[PDB]
Amino acid sequence: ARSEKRVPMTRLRKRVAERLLEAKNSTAMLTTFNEVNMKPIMDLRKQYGEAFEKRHGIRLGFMSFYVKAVVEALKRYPEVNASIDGDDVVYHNYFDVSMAVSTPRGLVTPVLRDVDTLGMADIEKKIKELAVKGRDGKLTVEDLTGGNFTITNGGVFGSLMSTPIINPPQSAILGMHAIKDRPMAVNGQVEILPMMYLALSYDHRLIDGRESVGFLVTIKELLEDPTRLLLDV
Amino acid sequence: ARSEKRVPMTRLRKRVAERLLEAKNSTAMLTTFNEVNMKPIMDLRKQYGEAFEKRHGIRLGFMSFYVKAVVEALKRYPEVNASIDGDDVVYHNYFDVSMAVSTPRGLVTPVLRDVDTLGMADIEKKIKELAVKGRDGKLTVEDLTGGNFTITNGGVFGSLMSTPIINPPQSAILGMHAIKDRPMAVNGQVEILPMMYLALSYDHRLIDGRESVGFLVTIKELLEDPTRLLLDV
Amino acid sequence: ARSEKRVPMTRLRKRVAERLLEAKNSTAMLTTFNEVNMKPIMDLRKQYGEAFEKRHGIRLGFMSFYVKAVVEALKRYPEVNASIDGDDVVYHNYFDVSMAVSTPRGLVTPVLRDVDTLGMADIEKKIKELAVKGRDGKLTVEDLTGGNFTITNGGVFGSLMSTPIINPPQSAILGMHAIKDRPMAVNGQVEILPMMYLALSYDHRLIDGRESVGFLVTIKELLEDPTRLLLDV
Amino acid sequence: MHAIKDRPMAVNGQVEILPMMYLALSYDHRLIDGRESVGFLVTIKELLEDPTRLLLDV
Ligand code: NA
Ligand code: NA
Ligand code: NA
Repeated sequence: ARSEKRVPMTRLRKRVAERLLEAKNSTAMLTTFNEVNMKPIMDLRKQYGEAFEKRHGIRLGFMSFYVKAVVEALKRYPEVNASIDGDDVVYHNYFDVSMAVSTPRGLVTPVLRDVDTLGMADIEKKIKELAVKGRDGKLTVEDLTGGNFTITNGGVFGSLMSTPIINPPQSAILGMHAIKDRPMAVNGQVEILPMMYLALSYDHRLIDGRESVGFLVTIKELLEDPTRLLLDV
Repeated sequence: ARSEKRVPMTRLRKRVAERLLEAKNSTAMLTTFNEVNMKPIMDLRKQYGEAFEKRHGIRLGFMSFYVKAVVEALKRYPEVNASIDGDDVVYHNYFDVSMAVSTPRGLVTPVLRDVDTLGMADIEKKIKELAVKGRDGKLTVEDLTGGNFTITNGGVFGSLMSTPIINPPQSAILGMHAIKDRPMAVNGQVEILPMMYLALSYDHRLIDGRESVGFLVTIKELLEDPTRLLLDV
Repeated sequence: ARSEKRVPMTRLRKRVAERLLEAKNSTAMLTTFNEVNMKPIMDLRKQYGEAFEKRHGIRLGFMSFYVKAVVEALKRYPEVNASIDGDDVVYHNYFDVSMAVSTPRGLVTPVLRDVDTLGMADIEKKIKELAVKGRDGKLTVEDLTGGNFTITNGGVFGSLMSTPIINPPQSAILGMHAIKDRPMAVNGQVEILPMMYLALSYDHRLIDGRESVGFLVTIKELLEDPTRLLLDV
Repeated sequence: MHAIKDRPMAVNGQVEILPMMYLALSYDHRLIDGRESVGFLVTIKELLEDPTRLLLDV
């Protein structure tokens, strides 16, 4: 023991903290995990990265693949793309995806609207536009309100695996993690692959085991072979 | 935005959702993990599978090994085979084990009664009889009521690892997962084994760290060498 | 089913159970994971173990390394070394570290005071002195009250990974686990190392993703090369 | 302290090259005897060959 410096909570971190609590206490939040081999997507960026930027005037990142994979998973599992509004269950026939962006002063989740209708290049541009506004802090309340599902990337900080927190009134959240070289079994041979752990936190009131697991398996399948988005399999 | 189809929840899904919430909020649910090498059990099924079905008229699955291992663990750790009834702690001197079966309409959990008194062949017969009733939907209220402990298998859906949800008034739940070929250290050499992650979610009000961890270690020990059930070690 | 043996809870375990609930329901508890190579620390114990005990009259364990690493991480991330008092955030300018000790009568968490001021030998002596008092049950109310952060070691019981529970009014808890030989990627070659999973459960009201992840990465960095504690890098 | 020079050294019965420096301690033999002077300089050698010994204090 020694001394104590009390610092009061600002209007924001007071209501952010009240809302994370009311989220945790109002939902039956559970987390299902999976792993994904990133070499396929890393190879696409290594091969077509130059040609992609020349054609579209924006660099090909990972986030466009994650969004494209989440939208297809939201189509196959419409129970995950829903809210609970008191006594009603609201199924959304559109794909608005909340996406956590870093600002030095707090962390915000702006919304990408009608992502089902955007190309890979268009997605990466809308993320840069929202990410510039976040870093500068010029983000509208139009930009922050709504969203059916959140993607968070704690991998920028080197986290192996974690339990992400649901952003109500949303039902689920997908947590991206660090890409780490790990020995894997490949056709009965021990081969090193760049592996990432995926976490899906989901509300067990609305989403049962089969849907939560199957949703996250869908995302794993479409990240390990982006070509499956075209075939739809 | 586009359109949304809201459909109100009946007395059922309204109060099932309120009861999953009051369960989650009224217990101190935590999850401890472990891994198990399935090659020993996979080898027993490959070797004695034909001879077992001929003799008993029922196929040798994994679930008989899991039940046999859970019952022995419930005997060694009686704190896990208990409920909390308000101000009382109810220790059960019998082994009724809830067991999740896959049904087209969600997932249902019939109860196996006095499993301590059943042979491997008897267990596999009672599970097939309850699994047929689940798939057909001919499951009695006698069949669903009660149970001291739940075994859930999200591995049927290809989940790597997850936090299963306790089914009150029960204290704990064991989550089985996908069996995945993974490189393992065996006598200082890298050998590929079929590995499964085990998850035990437990009520920290009744079950402390030592009991929860030790219970799940017991199940790992008895699945990696089923011959330990006979020796009792 | 057969019979059931009902045992009442005294105010003993009645108010512990009520307080685990008010802890869980008053905090937004999340858990971030990481892994650490213990070979460096295991090699130091194998090399200097004899010479250390001769010089200080106390055996060199792992817990001195974990405490030394936690204190340095608490300095780099002061938001983790804090409590929430209603509308205030209380920053502590001292390092009192709660440390879970296993006793036949439940589990107790005595406090190590001003650990920032203790050498490796002093730490190991204070842990043995508090561990003897726990096993004997001669532990003071001075010894149990307070603490800014908890370290728990469920690895003594062979747990692979788990979600530790926050010890209010503290913000976070670090969970140590079993050391298991696992194949690891080292300069693109598969080498077997003695690996342990780390779990940090944290209150998301006060601790955001960047701090929680970065705190646990700091502990991993200082356990994989204890010589970084001296250099402070 | 002196120059660091690559020199062949005996290491677990194998000749391996290490970057070696000679240490000199000049001491007043009125106040410091052989055992203390030698033991002082051995301590410095031990703590420079493994700086992690400063943390453990061994
Ligand atoms: Na794979
Ligand atoms: Na194993
Ligand atoms: Na490592």
